[PDB]
Amino acid sequence: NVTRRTRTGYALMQSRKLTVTGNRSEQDQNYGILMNYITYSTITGNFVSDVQRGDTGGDSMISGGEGKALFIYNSLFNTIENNHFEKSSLGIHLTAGSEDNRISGNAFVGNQQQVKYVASRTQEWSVDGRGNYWSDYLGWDRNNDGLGDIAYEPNDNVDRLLWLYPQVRLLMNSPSIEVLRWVQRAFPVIKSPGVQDSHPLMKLPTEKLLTE
Amino acid sequence: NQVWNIARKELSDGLRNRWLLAISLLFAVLAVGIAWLGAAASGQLGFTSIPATIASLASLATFLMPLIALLLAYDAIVGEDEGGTLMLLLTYPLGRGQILLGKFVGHGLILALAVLIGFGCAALAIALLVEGVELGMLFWAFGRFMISSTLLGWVFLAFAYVLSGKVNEKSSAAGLALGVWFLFVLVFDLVLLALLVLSEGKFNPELLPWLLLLNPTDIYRLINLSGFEGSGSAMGVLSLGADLPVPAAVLWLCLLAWIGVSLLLAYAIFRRRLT
Amino acid sequence: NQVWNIARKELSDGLRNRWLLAISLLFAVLAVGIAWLGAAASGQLGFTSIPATIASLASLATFLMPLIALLLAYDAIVGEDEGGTLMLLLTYPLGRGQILLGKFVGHGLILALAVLIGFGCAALAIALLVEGVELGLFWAFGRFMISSTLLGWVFLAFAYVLSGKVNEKSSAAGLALGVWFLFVLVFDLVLLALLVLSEGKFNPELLPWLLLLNPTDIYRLINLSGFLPVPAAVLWLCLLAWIGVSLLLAYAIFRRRL
Repeated sequence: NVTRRTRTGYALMQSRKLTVTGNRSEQDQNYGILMNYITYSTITGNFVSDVQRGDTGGDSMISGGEGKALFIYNSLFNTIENNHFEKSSLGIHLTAGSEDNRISGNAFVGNQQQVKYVASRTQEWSVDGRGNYWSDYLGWDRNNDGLGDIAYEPNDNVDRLLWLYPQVRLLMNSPSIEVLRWVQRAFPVIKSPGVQDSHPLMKLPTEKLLTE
Repeated sequence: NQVWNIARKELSDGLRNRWLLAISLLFAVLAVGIAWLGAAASGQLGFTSIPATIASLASLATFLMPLIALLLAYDAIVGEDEGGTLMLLLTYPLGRGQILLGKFVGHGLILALAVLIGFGCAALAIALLVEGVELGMLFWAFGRFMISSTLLGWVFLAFAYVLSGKVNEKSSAAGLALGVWFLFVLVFDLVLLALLVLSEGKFNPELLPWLLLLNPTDIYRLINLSGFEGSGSAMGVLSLGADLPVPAAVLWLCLLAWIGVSLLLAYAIFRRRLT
Repeated sequence: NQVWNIARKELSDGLRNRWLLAISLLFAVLAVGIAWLGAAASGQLGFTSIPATIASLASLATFLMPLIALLLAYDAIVGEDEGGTLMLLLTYPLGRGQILLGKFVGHGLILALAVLIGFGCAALAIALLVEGVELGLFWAFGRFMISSTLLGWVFLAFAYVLSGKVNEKSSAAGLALGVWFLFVLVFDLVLLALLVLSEGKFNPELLPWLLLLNPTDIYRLINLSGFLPVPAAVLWLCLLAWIGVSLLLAYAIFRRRL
């Protein structure tokens, strides 16, 4: 499917055992993939780009209206994998309870904030040693194919810096900043937004479905 | 003994040289930057959680302080010989080892007073301007950090004296000092870790935790991270030996033992120096 | 000109001294360490892939090569003045400028020869020891040679700048760490904090240019192009301009040494 210039690309509401493989959402608005209580599903292949916010006229929706590539909600059991979420105002918004969901092989590029996990439980989005491309991921692929050594613990602030100022990655690859980060991933600073991909990805998957 | 006279002239050199200002100013910039300007790697600009600062600052110190000590002390012996004032000094009723210990105590007091001054601007900088820190934990943590940093400064001073006694010219002394600096930080860690990972899959599991004593840079890191500090989860390298080299005074004794053997080595080399 | 005489003088000084066996072997031990023992974190093994051993090699190069430069040219000027030999040399028909230029050329050839011998030994080790993964290394390691050599030269020129003002060799080292400290720690940390202070208002169009103001950032950009607003040619020209202005300032300060 192809949804362009909408106000919600895909509203997958209150359902079961569906397949949303191979779809494609273009410059939508306020939402890319809204999933409520969507269980036992095989979400794959989707592509969400530039989900603009609610900005028309002289107004600002303070602390609201932020676009979302994937609004995943209450959906305990899915098989989300091989999806490309790009140029959004947020991705993989995860509220309610979504434990036992299998997330892997996705691609999150150029997001203002890649994840907004809120639950007080720990959930690893890496099934069988496969994480997500995680553009914000800062460095470290020393083994040739070891997908990654640092687990992608999301920080909202660094995501904002790495999008507005894209050169900051260079600034944060200096050995001094590197050892500072080595000490900030050992003695926790900023309480752990729980999500943590033990095996993030350095290669960019979903290259087949970029432009088709 | 007459040792205090030589230490006094070294301290006087410290004031007449921008060294005492330079070491303390830059070291205090280090300390203050890690607390306010530091932690910005995660985007949280300013906070002074005592466990973090005394660990990141600890690693930046385990790099900076050995280099500073080596730069101070590499030319203590060779520099005098090239200057032409060494032959005059030996004519005085001073033992070769006596002047060596005098120079050691002088440079050590230079760096100790320097770190005390530099963190003294830092220690007030946190306490007065931070919001609600338990001053006691801050005090004992920075106390262990001050004493560990000055002890590492002393051990690298002693290394500088041994290499200077071995060497013949100032530039070659600086080269050997740089080699000794690079070796401990970047190579004694890397080669040792590589050692476990491949030389030792099951070759000899039991030996690797203890060998980290040989390197003072590792001992220093373990002392300053492990501590009484809460949430004491150690990442790679330290975690082997973070759990148990059986210490709480053993590491301190080992660091002092390194300084001791190095001072004896310097006395031995400097005794046979001439011709 | 005739600065070549001074250049060979410090070339002989480097060979007679133990730098060449401690600067080239310095790179030799680490480069083989980063190339075979540098993935030891999870699986000790070798030559994972050229751009992998290049990234860590450049990261440690930023930390250490500037420091080598500052430890090679702090005593360069002030040291002769303490030895009392500088004035006799200034009697000769050379002048203030040619002395500094000759010492700079000699020390730069020292660093360049060290880089060539050591990283070349590492490259031939990569070729022989490891499988024929790739050999057209040349672009990566050759660009590493050029970039590391130019970084060494620019920090060498900074060392000449600081030395020509200090009057006691011991104090020269104190202002040598400062220059090393500012570019390694102060610049990145302060820049990052300033970006954090200005939430969204820093005007990101002028951040890449502020990165130019640090030779370490320029050197790390250079060895990060394996496959940016700032052209590669401009990314070289800016480091060259750093060298030029540093040498100009060193000559300016040296003229009024006494």
